[PDB]
Amino acid sequence: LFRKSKLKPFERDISTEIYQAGNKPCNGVAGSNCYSPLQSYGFRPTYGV
Amino acid sequence: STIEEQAKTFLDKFNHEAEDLFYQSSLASWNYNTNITEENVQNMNNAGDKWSAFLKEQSTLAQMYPLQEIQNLTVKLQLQALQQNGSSVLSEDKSKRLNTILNTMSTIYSTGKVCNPDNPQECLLLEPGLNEIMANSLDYNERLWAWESWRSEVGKQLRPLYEEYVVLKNEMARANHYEDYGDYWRGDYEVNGVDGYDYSRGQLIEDVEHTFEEIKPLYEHLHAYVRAKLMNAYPSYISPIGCLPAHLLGDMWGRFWTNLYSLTVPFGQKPNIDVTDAMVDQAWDAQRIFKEAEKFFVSVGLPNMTQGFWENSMLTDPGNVQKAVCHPTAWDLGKGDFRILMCTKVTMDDFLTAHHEMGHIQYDMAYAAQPFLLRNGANEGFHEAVGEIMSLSAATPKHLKSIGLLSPDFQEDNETEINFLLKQALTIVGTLPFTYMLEKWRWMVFKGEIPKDQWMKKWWEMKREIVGVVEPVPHDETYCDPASLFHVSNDYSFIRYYTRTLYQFQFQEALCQAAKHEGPLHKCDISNSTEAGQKLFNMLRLGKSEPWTLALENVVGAKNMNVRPLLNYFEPLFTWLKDQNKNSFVGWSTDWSPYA
Ligand SMILES: *[C@@H]1O[C@H](CO)[C@@H](O[C@@H]2O[C@H](CO)[C@@H](O[C@@H]3O[C@H](CO[C@H]4O[C@H](CO)[C@@H](O)[C@H](O)[C@@H]4O)[C@@H](O)[C@H](O[C@H]4O[C@H](CO)[C@@H](O)[C@H](O)[C@@H]4O)[C@@H]3O)[C@H](O)[C@H]2NC(C)=O)[C@H](O)[C@H]1NC(C)=O
Ligand SMILES: *[C@@H]1O[C@H](CO)[C@@H](O[C@@H]2O[C@H](CO)[C@@H](O[C@@H]3O[C@H](CO)[C@@H](O)[C@H](O)[C@@H]3O)[C@H](O)[C@H]2NC(C)=O)[C@H](O)[C@H]1NC(C)=O
Ligand SMILES: *[C@@H]1O[C@H](CO)[C@@H](O[C@@H]2O[C@H](CO)[C@@H](O)[C@H](O)[C@H]2NC(C)=O)[C@H](O)[C@H]1NC(C)=O
Ligand SMILES: *[C@@H]1O[C@H](CO)[C@@H](O)[C@H](O)[C@H]1NC(C)=O
Ligand SMILES: *[C@@H]1O[C@H](CO)[C@@H](O)[C@H](O)[C@H]1NC(C)=O
Ligand SMILES: *[C@@H]1O[C@H](CO)[C@@H](O)[C@H](O)[C@H]1NC(C)=O
Repeated sequence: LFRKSKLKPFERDISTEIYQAGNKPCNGVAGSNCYSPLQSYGFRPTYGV
Repeated sequence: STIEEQAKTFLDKFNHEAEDLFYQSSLASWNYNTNITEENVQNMNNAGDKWSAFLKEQSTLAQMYPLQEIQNLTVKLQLQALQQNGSSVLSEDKSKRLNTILNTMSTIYSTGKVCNPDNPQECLLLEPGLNEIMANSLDYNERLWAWESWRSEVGKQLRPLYEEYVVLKNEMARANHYEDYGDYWRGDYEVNGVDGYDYSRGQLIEDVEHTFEEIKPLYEHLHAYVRAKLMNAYPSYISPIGCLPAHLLGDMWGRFWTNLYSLTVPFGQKPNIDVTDAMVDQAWDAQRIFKEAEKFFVSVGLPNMTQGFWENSMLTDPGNVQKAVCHPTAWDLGKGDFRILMCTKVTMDDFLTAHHEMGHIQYDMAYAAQPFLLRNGANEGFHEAVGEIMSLSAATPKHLKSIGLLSPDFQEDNETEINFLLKQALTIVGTLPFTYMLEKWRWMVFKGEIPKDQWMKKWWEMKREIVGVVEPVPHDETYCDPASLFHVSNDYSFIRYYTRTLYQFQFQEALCQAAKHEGPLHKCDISNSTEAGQKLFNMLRLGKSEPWTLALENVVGAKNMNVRPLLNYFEPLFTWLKDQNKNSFVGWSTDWSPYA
């Protein structure tokens, strides 16, 4: 969901670090302006097309 | 970086999480409404608790972004909604006390019951028996006693609660930057930050009163005609110049006058437009009615329904052990899931109701592309207005002829149109003075101009003044008559119905004019024209992004509500009523009192 920059063609990235958005350092913890970059989908049989 | 960029990232995280949590809560509500069981009650509570709790921390964390550093005019709206929709300023004891008062008010209204005089033998409830008696019974004593009995046993108990209730709501409002709870409710229509389209909270009071000044001549002529017909029913009780008794309006509170159509029929000899027998002869079922309703939507260019709606929505009463609430509803669970819940019978009313509920579904999908916090109508009135204009064109004789329910041999003349017009007037025109007064009275008490000891003296003074209805039995300050209403006892804003009525007629004239229609407005069909659908769809897809003043100008070319389209629709009825009021005095007298 969040990344510092874009991706070159035919590339992968598995790095999982706190995406810092604020000025102060995240220091490896979440919270204010410190969000985890990976977000999970949600799949249920009743979802629309 | 900057405030805008930092705020933008926060909304992205909130947008994805909110949709998942909202979906689970809505499904729990749907589950209980169809399968009434104790565990599903718990599922509603467990789902509701998490959704309510989630909106708390998000709003609290959203307070670290000041609103003066954002100039996009779209991030500001999303941030503003969170900071007011779940944020709490009252203390813990006051929060618990306020919730207890509201819970008590809702429970006592449902559990409130009155029953036969001087007899503790058998007792009944409001919906089963009281409504039927007020709707059909013609006994003066039975109607008068039931009107007095319910108010005494409901208002008096709720009177002390209301006095405590107004205290906390003002304290919460005064804790916020709004002047009072009355100003808190009026803030929905406020539009700020856009030049040439700004709207102020105080301007609403001026416009509402201004519109009611132009509708006064129409209402009094209807009141004069209705009073004259009531003379033929109850000769002795009613005076030719006084106000009508409050217990003879066909319902419990006089909100609607539809129950008086049989008594006040203009021409009872003429046949009525009824297709209930025709539908039975053609063997129409629940699926056929909804397919017919869907077809009408396609002919104007709007997309029709998906497979998820047909498979999931229930359109018939399950019966047996499975008991469900049969009140029609338009459910929007989000994430591409749309369902409709209603118990359907083979009647014209359900045929018209099918169009009415489908209109809300179409509006929901139009703004599906908007962010989570902008998936709503521009104000509290637009959503209701959209679902009503489609029923206006679904009842036209032309539409029935095209479908085939109405025989082509049917003819139209003087009396078919006049009878149809009077049926609509008794429902729409009658409630408007009642609607404007009730919202007004709640404004002064929240403002504090009317002291508690003079709530009832001021209440009945305006009843004889504006509505022109006098109470049949005097009431002291012990009663709480306004609390006897559902909306007042449940803390719901009531001005939305006044603005909705004006909006629907502005929309219909714009669509009929766009469809190049000619003739009387009340005979208008928009089925075939694809230009009307395209223009309407432009406003629907906007959502909450644009101010409602700008949205209205894109449809009717005006920045404010107007009453002229409403008068033109009822213009043919207006002239005839003047003819029938030649020998009848126009205007009620506030001096008369039925109880000597
Ligand atoms: C901020 O927080 C508030 C809650 O505090 C949220 O506000 C709610 O918003 C919803 C969405 O509009 C409101 O729901 C509406 O309630 C009306 C009240 O009806 C009551 O009575 C009927 C019986 O007459 C019951 O069936 C019903 O369940 C209610 O108990 C409904 O009448 C409305 O339905 C209308 O639209 C449908 C189409 O969808 C039509 O079919 C109906 O006929 C009707 O015209 C509607 O469901 C709710 O009332 C609001 N709460 C309060 C307290 O006002 C906000 O959503 C939230 N802000 C966010 C999340 O951004
Ligand atoms: C206020 O903020 C919103 C949200 O960031 C801005 O909306 C953004 O508008 C731009 C273009 O106006 C969109 O870029 C487009 O992206 C699509 C792919 O989604 C691409 O195909 C287009 O070619 C174009 O690049 C952007 O997506 C959109 N953001 C969102 C979340 O929808 C808006 O422009 C801002 N207001 C002002 C006045 O700048
Ligand atoms: C919109 O067009 C449709 C089809 O072009 C019309 O449907 C016909 O209506 C006539 C009545 O004038 C019937 O005799 C036909 O049997 C209908 N045919 C079909 C296939 O539906 C429809 O009537 C038009 N809309 C309006 C309001 O007249
Ligand atoms: C309703 O709830 C009961 C009890 O949880 C469950 O057994 C049943 O499958 C549910 N659905 C229907 C349609 O009864
Ligand atoms: C409307 O729905 C029907 C299915 O009943 C489908 O055949 C048709 O293509 C739909 N119309 C549009 C415009 O998608
Ligand atoms: C009835 O319609 C005819 C049209 O020929 C008109 O002359 C007459 O004035 C109408 N009467 C009423 C009461 O509307």
